[PDB]
Amino acid sequence: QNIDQPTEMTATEGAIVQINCTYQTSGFNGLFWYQQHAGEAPTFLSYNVLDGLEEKGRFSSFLSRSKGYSYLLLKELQMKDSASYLCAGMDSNYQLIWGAGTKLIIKPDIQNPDPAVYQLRDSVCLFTDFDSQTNVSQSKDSDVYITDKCVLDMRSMDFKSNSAVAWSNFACANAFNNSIIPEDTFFP
Amino acid sequence: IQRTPKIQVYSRHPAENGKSNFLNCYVSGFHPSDIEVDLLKNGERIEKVEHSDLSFSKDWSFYLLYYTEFTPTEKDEYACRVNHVTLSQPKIVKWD
Amino acid sequence: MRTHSLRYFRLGVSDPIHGVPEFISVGYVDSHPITTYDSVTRQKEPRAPWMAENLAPDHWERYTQLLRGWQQMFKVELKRLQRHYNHSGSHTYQRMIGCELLEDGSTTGFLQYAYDGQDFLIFNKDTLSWLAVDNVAHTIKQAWEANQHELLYQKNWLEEECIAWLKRFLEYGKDTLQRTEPPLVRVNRKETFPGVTALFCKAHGFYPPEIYMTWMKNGEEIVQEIDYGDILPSGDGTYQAWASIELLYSCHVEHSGVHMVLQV
Amino acid sequence: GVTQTPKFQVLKTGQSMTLQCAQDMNHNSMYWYRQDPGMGLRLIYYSASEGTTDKGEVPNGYNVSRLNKREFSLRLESAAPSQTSVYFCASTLGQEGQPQHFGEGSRLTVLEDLKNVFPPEVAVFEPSEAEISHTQKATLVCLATGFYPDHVELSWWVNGKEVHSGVCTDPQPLKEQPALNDSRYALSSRLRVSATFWQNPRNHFRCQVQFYGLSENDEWTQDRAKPVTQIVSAE
Ligand SMILES: *[C@@H](C)/C=N/c1c(NC[C@H](O)[C@H](O)[C@H](O)CO)[nH]c(=O)[nH]c1=O
Repeated sequence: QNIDQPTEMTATEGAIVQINCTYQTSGFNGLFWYQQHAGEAPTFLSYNVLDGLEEKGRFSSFLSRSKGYSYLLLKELQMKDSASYLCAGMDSNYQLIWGAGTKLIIKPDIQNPDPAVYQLRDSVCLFTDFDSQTNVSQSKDSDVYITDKCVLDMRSMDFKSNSAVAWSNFACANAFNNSIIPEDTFFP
Repeated sequence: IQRTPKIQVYSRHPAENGKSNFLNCYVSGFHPSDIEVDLLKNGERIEKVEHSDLSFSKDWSFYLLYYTEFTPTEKDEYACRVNHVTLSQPKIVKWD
Repeated sequence: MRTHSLRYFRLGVSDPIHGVPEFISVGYVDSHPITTYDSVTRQKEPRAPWMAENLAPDHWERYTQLLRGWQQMFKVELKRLQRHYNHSGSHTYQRMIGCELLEDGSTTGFLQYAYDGQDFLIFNKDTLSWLAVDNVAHTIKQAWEANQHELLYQKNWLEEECIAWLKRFLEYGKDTLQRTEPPLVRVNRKETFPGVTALFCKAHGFYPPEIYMTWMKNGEEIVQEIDYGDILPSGDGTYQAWASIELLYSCHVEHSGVHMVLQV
Repeated sequence: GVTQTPKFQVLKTGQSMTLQCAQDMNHNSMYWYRQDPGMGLRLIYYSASEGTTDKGEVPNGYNVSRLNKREFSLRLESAAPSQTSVYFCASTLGQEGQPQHFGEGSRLTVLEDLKNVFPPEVAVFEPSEAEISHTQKATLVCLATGFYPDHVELSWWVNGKEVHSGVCTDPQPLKEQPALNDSRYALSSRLRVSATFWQNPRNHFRCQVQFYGLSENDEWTQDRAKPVTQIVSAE
C-alpha cells in the first residue's frame, strides 16, 4: 500500500546520514534499498527481512518489523554518495511497493572560501569559490539565465569548489542580484 | 521405494439393509500418485461415483475418497476395485 | 482456539504417463483443501467456498503467476536431482511448507522436500540450515545455504507470514473450521472364536477429526492389546473411528474438551 | 546483466514503438517499469517465467512479449504524450525477493509534431584572466543551448581523452522559455584546471554534446536541417 521516505536530504561530506523508510504494506516479505545515480539505472544496495542491522562497508541497513521502519546509514560521506536512494518493500503477495526515492545531496567541506564573480569570452558570468552555505537564486528577466550551484572536485589538487553560471543577450556586477551573495565577494 | 494403497471400504452411517446410506472407499498411503479407483455393485462398475481430488500426506504418500449413495441389501455385494503400479492386477476389496 | 495448521504441497513428476500432470500444488487449512493449481489448468483455483467468497480475483490472478513460475522451477530442480543421482525414467519431487498455531498461542513452522517420496532436505529455521539425507541432498544444501538472505526470508515466511495467512483463512472458514460436531459412540459385544469376546467402541459423526479413544479395566488402561481403527472421512464433512479389546470394561472417549465414558 | 535498447527515442503521437530487453543471467522473472518525477517506479507488465506475462499498475497503452527466457519486449501501440517517460527493464532470479537487476534505461519523448526538435548550439568560454591571477586556477565553461527534446550527454575531452576530474555539469537543464510548453533547453558544465595547465600551448580542451534526435526513417519536410542524432562540439 504505502512506502514513505523523505523527498530529499542534505548532509556534509565526511559526516553520517540516515535515510528513513516507513512501510504500511499488506503483509511483509522483505525491505530493499537501491541506489540510483543521476541518469543511471538503480542498483541493489541491501536487503532486510528480519530485525537487526546489516553492515556492508560504509553503508548499513536496519529493519524494525514491529515499528514498521527501516533506515539506510551512510558513514564517512563522500561526494560520490550523491544519488537517489530507493526504498522498496515486498507485499504478502510478493509485490514490490516502490518508494518515490530520496535525493541525497552532499555539501562539500569548503576549506578556503574565496567568493568571486567572473566574466568569460568564447557572454558568460561565473560565480565561484563560495561556501556550501550560500544559495543561488533563479533569474527574474526572461532572456537572462542562471544555473544552480554545482560541485567540482579537482581530485588532483585535493580541492572541491561550488559555482553557478549566468548568461544573457546585462553585466556580471548585476548578474546575481536576486541571490544573497557573500559581502566579501570579488568583482574585477 | 513404492508403496501399495491401503483400501478401506465402509458406510457413512451404521449400515442396515433397506435403509439409504453412502458407501465410502478411502484409498491412502500410496506412492507414486497414478491410481485407478472403481466402486462395484456385484462386480459391475458403479457409474454415479463422486470423488475427492488427489490429497497429500506429510509422509509424502497420497489419499483419495470415492463414494456413492447406496441402499444395502443381503443379496448385493459391494466392493472397491483399485489399480496401482505396485499391483500386478487390480485389487477388488469387498465391503463388510 | 484448537490447534490449526496451514500447509502447501508441490508435486513434480518427470516423464509422466498420460493424464497425470507434471506439476500439482494444493493448499490445506487443517484437513481441508483450500486451493489448487496444476500444470494442466495453469490456474490457481479455490477448493473451499469460503476461500472463493473472501479472496478477490487479484489474489488468484497474482498467485497463478507465482505458481506458473514455481512450476518451472520445480521442473528444473527435478532434472538436476536426476542428473545427480544418474536416474532415468519417471521420478517425483515434492515439497511441503507450513505452520501451526497451537492452543497456547505458540507456533511451529516447517519446510521439507522429498525425492521418490523419501525425505530429501529438511529446513531448520532455528539454525538457518538444511538437513541433508545423502550426498546429493548435501550438494543442494551447500548451494542453498550460500544465500543467507534466502534463509532469513524463509524464517520470516514460516514464522510471520504463514501464521498471518492461517489466522486470515481461519476467520474466512470460521463456520467450518472452528465448529464442533460431537461423536455418536456405541459399544458392540460379540462372542467371536469360541471363548473370545471382542468389545468394539465405535464413534461417528464427529468434527474435528481428532478424537481420543481408549479401553479401561476397573479404571486403569488395558495393559492387553487395544486394536485402533483409523480416523476415516465419512463424506459429509464428519469423521468416524473405533477401538477394540478381547477381555469390568469401559470405553473412554475424549473429543473437543468433552470426556465420555461407556461402561459395559 | 540486463541489456535494453534504445537509450533515447523521439516519437510522433500515434507512432508504434518496440523496446527490447535481454538478460543472460538465467533469470526467470522480467519487468517493465516507467520512472516519472515525484513517484516510485510503476510496473507496466511483468513476466513471472518463460511462457507467462501479466499486467502491472499501468498497462493501458502498452503490451508485452516474453519471446523466450532471455527476452522481454515492450510495445507502445499508438504513442501518446503521457508515455513520455524513462523505461526500465529489470530481471530477478526468483520471485521471493531476489534482487532486481536493471537495464540502462530508455528515455522516450512523444510529440504532436517534430517541428520543434532542435539540436544544441555548443560554445566554450575561456577562463577569466582575473580568476587565473586570483586563484591560480582556470575555469572553462561550456554551454549547450536551444536543444529540444532534453536528450543530451555533455562530456569534456582534454587532449583527445575524456576527463572527469574538475568537471561538473548541471543535473537538470534549464527551460529557456519557461512559460511555453515546448520550451527549448540550455545546459552548462564547467571544467576547472590549474592556471599553468591552461597556459600550456598544446593543451587542448573540447566540450562535446551528443544529441539524440531524429533517425534516417523519420520524415522531414522543413526548410531547416533535419535535427538528427549528432555530436555537436566547441574547442
Ligand atoms: C495461494 C496463496 C497459494 N499459495 C501457494 C503457496 N504459498 C506459500 C508460500 O508463499 C510459498 O510456499 C513460498 O515459496 C515460501 O517461500 N505455496 C505453494 O507451494 N503453493 C501454493 O499454491
